[PDB]
Amino acid sequence: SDFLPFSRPAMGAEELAAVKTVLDSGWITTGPKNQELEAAFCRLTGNQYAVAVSSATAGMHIALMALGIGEGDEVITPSMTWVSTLNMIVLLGANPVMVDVDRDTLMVTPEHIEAAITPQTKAIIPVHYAGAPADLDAIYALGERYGIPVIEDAAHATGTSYKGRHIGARGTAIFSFHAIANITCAEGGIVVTDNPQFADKLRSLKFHGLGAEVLAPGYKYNLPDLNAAIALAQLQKLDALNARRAAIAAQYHQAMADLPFQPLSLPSWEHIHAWHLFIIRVDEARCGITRDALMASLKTKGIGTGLHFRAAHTQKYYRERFPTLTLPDTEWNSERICSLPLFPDMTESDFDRVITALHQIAG
Amino acid sequence: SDFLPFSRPAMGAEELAAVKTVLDSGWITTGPKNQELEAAFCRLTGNQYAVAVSSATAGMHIALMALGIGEGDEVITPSMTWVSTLNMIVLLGANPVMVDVDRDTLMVTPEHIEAAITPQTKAIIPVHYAGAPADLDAIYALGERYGIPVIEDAAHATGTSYKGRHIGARGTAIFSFHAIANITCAEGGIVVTDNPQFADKLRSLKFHGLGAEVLAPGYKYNLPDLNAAIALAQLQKLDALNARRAAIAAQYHQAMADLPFQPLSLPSWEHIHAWHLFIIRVDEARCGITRDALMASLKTKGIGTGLHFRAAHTQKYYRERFPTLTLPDTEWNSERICSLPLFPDMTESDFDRVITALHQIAG
Ligand SMILES: Cc1ncc(COP(=O)(O)O)c(CN[C@H]2CO[C@H](OP(=O)(O)OP(=O)(O)OC[C@H]3O[C@@H](n4ccc(=O)[nH]c4=O)[C@H](O)[C@@H]3O)[C@H](O)[C@H]2O)c1O
Ligand SMILES: Cc1ncc(COP(=O)(O)O)c(CN[C@H]2CO[C@H](OP(=O)(O)OP(=O)(O)OC[C@H]3O[C@@H](n4ccc(=O)[nH]c4=O)[C@H](O)[C@@H]3O)[C@H](O)[C@H]2O)c1O
Repeated sequence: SDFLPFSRPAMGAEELAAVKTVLDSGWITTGPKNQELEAAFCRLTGNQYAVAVSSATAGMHIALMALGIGEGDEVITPSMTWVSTLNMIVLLGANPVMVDVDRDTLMVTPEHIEAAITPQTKAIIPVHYAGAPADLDAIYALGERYGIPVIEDAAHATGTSYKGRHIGARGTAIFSFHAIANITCAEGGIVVTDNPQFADKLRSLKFHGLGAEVLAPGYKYNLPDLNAAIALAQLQKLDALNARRAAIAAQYHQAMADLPFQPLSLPSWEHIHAWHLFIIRVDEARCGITRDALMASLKTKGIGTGLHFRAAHTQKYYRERFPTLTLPDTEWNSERICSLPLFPDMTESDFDRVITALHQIAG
Repeated sequence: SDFLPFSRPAMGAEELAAVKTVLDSGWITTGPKNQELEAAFCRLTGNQYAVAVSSATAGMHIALMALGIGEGDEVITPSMTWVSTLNMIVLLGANPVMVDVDRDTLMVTPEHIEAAITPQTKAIIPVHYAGAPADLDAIYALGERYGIPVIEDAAHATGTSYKGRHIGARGTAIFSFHAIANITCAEGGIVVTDNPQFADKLRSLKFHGLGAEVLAPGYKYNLPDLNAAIALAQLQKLDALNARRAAIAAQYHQAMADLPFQPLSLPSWEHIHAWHLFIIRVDEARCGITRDALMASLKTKGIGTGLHFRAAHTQKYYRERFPTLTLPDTEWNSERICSLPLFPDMTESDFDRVITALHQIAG
């Protein structure tokens, strides 16, 4: 059979149609479809303002930039995340303060966050990992208590809910429209916020810092209507798309009961899982093989897998900048985690092909 | 009749088809179509390496970043240009050194460049204005003599030639795939260079600074294959598309002989005009009306126009940062220039509608 990648975008007739209307219109860059997408995300989350951007990385950049973060400022973040967050902190001239995460949910804890707080802390950046939400009640309380803004990394959390409310409903959250995200337009993102002054700054910084004329220099991070229209078509399918992911995640849960591999633990609080990823831990002790070996073997069997992620602080630049930094739970998982196939268009043929491969390598 | 904008993208069946193959493929982000586009631009220009990016602004950012430009460093650039170049210089922490341009070609002169050179100069950034090339022989000589890298702003110059050779054939040039550019994919750009070490740095800085792992923090500026495929379809039509622009520019030249308005002067050297814009000067003295009045009147007649550009140093942030800065030729034109309709799909009905409007407001 053909290669089974660990993810595929759910592109259909709606996506192609959306593009066609934009191309035929002549207005292919930022315009009406961007306004519609922003208005739509406000309706999805329950928030008041939304700013569409070229990527969630870009969203993180202008979000932190809008806060005036720079020299001498600290930003608390997990090491277990995508390198984008760490890079934007550094490139702004600020100091990344990496903290550890829960050993089984891979989510940053209020404990580890609070212990790292200093008068130089200008932001706390939690990650709604794999689609599951973090402990926002506790983390928000830390923010209001110490007076530190909270910028939520919701790159995995489109459709995620935390204690009855959508992620992005309150505060500030940054979603991703990357190829493998729940909804996609190849590359894109959106910042949702409740602060009108903050939103105006984002809107400015994403487009040359114009109002027109330059008021304060900004970057070019605007999302074309070409892509926005695709993200809109996807957003209409969101509940359906996530339902498929959820259904498949359930089937994984069953098969894993008779497998040595350890899926992530669900958060203890009320939530709705967007199921962007299905991560398993591969401990050589109880599995008989290393995670690297498993990924190489699955590949031989024509099955793709992901690595989300190898901790940022174990990568070259951050190894050399923070030699002393130790994060045991982060490091433990980082050496053992990998992402199994999970995408809306995945079939039972595809699913059973994975489990058959997993039993074959185990034993 | 309907509104006649001053530009429209030439979207056809090829563009829609290109998108469809990408969507159907499942690989919608950076991939094969990006490689093809880079290889194609190398074939167009005659250069050896090309790096596709999310925008020409983004290209300018990583280009200057790759040079190590930062605190204390100066960058010579015209004020008569798009605010993007000035913003990227500043946001890097470097100092923009704005210099004047030729009164009739709006191109930066070797004279003004050389006079502003100092041991802090780390880059010279000429602009191939409106599609016409700058005096590269002189400017390159300045670069090699003083040991200053030259980064060419070719946002208007896709298809432009200078003394028998394509723009981008040598050194470093940054092209734009913006909506109104000669070729477009809504938003996009590409850096073409002859330096292999330099190109590797760009390739890294446009994608998180990865090789993988982070070697040195970078931004997210990668172009999706979705858009790259559109840029490829356009690139195949380039000569045809520019021929239409050129043909229309010829018709403007005729009508302007019997009009008080002053088109830009052509460069004195051998060249091929890409004709991205057709700019005219509107001097209240010999025209009877101001440029602002003309644009407002043409709009009433359902005819759109452009302003490329109001000098960067007359915009708020740069007014306050450089109060003493005076650039007479830049300022003179900046108050009098505007861009008339010019796009491949423009008809004779559209053209004659402009000239009829121009004679009506003159007299
Ligand atoms: C010298 C130089 N250096 C760097 C850059 C930046 O490159 P980059 O942009 O790739 O990063 C540029 C690019 N600048 C261009 C891009 O940004 C600006 O363009 P813009 O914001 O759009 O607005 P306009 O000029 O006035 O054109 C808009 C019109 O156009 C019509 N229109 C507009 C959009 C659309 O989708 N369809 C359409 O018909 C439509 O008719 C619309 O009215 C500049 O004016 C343009 O000149 C540059 O000229
Ligand atoms: C917590 C957090 N914060 C911020 C961000 C950044 O957001 P932003 O990206 O919007 O700026 C992210 C996003 N990170 C994602 C984007 O970048 C990385 O993705 P990636 O570079 O692609 O590679 P992979 O993960 O391994 O997936 C690739 C696979 O996927 C398959 N594939 C790939 C492309 C495609 O077009 N089609 C396809 O089937 C195809 O099967 C391919 O093999 C991360 O791993 C992804 O997790 C994040 O997770």
